[PDB]
Amino acid sequence: RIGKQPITVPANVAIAMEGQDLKVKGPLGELSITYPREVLVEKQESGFLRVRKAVETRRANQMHGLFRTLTDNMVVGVSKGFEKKLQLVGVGYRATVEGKDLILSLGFSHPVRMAIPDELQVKVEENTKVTVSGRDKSVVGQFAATIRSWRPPEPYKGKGVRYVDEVVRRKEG
RNA sequence: CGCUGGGUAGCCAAGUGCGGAGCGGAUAACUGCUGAAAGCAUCUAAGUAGUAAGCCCACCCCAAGAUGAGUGCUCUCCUA
Repeated sequence: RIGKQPITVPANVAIAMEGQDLKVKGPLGELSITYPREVLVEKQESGFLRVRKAVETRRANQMHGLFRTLTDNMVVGVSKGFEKKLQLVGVGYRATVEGKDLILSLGFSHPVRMAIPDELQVKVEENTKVTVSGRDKSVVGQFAATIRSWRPPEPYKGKGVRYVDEVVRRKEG
């Protein structure tokens, strides 16, 4: 299952294990997550962490696999980083950068002046598609959903803000 | 007011001014972000984001008999 899998820690990724807390030190940030009340972690003198249950119960079997893949997202998050590939479908849906902010002409009256945070490096390499880059997957997903929460792709319109190779329902009439 | 014609100050509107503000807080329905119990998944079981004329606060007034009777400033207790 999920919970029995060694944490693949790559090179130049320092593991810091503290009292009820994980402090990872990757080259692209230091993510910090408090341990659950029923999960105690063990290490075998290398780049392989193993979270372990502390009590025979159901909730430790919830946060065992949950906390397992969350620490996987910690180590892979601070080592390589996660990127989302949004795409503005259609004509006039242009997206560009204002230094600290990001502006989205989406067919409204005024283009949306949505502020990117400091932890995410976004890039517009072509005027439609926007690569939201970041360390942690949850912030990339929340801000990518926040940009997505203005114009979802309508089926008859066939034209909105969708991310790459995700199947979208379309209709003929 | 004998019946009429006008009218100051009052009162009144039909007249004249003003109000109904909030990237303030938490939510209901819903859309989600990572995401496990069934190595696939799923808005949730951990955490968390947008958001209702609805709830609360802010808004105007009364208001410590709020007996839980508040707080601050100031005055006065003399003669045998």
